[PDB]
Amino acid sequence: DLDLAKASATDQLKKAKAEAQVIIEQANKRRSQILDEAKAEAEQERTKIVAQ
Amino acid sequence: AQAEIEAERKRAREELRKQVAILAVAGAEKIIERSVDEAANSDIVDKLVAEL
Repeated sequence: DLDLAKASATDQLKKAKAEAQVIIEQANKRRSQILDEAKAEAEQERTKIVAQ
Repeated sequence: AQAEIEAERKRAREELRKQVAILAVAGAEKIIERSVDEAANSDIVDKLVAEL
């Protein structure tokens, strides 16, 4: 029974590590998206104000 | 962008100073040569030989 208990606990921990890593990668991709949206909006505003 | 426009403001001002000054002295050369007078020329000489 100890074999089963050890294996289940350790693979549960492995699942947690993988899930945390992909959670953080989703955060990183969202970071890129929002930052590029801000950059595009700012550049659009700046170009139109300087022409005006 | 806003500080950029306030730099551009000074850039616009200086060029107009340059234009008006150059064209004004261009007119002044004509005006002064046409307005030469022998007594004034003698007074220029009488000034410089008085300080020399």
